[PDB]
Order: sequence, then structure tokens, then C-alpha cells
Amino acid sequence: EALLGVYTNVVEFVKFLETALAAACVNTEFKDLRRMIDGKIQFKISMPT
Amino acid sequence: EALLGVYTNVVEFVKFLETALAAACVNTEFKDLRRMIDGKIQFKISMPT
Repeated sequence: EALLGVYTNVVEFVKFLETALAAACVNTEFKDLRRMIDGKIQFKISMPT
Repeated sequence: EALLGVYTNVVEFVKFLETALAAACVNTEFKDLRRMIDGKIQFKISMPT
């Protein structure tokens, strides 16, 4: 006698680009980030008098 | 490791003649101000009775 069961699905959630939190961050898809050691940003601020 | 951004300030000049502070003044260009010793403006006020 073959028996069947009832399974309920995993409740899916709104993705990251579809929330309003991404208005605070700038999103890029860096494909190979496990190869990166460091990443730097360099500012150069000239100051008037 | 990676360079991700190389950023720098640019100081935009603000001319005196395009501030609204110059509304309270009268601006005349005077080519040779080093020649002048002293300026002078003379008033004549008549008073009726």
C-alpha cells in the first residue's frame, strides 16, 4: 500500500534588491571575490584657505 | 588585491559678486588703487524749519 504525505513549502522572502535597505548601499556583483586579498580606496583632499 | 576607487575633492569657487552679500554693497572695479592716498565723499544737508 503506497502512502503519500503532505509537505509545506519554505516561506520565501523578498530579495535584497527588492527591499528598501538597498537605498543605503551601492550594490555590485563581483564574480570572483574569493580571489581578492584586500581592496582599497584612496582619497586626496585639497584644502583651501 | 584591487584598487576600487580613486576619489578627490574639487573646491568650487564662489565669487563675491554672485553671493547675495554683495546686495549690501556697491562694487566698482578700480584699476590703480595703489596710487590713491585717501578717498573722500562730502555731504550737504539743508534743514528747513
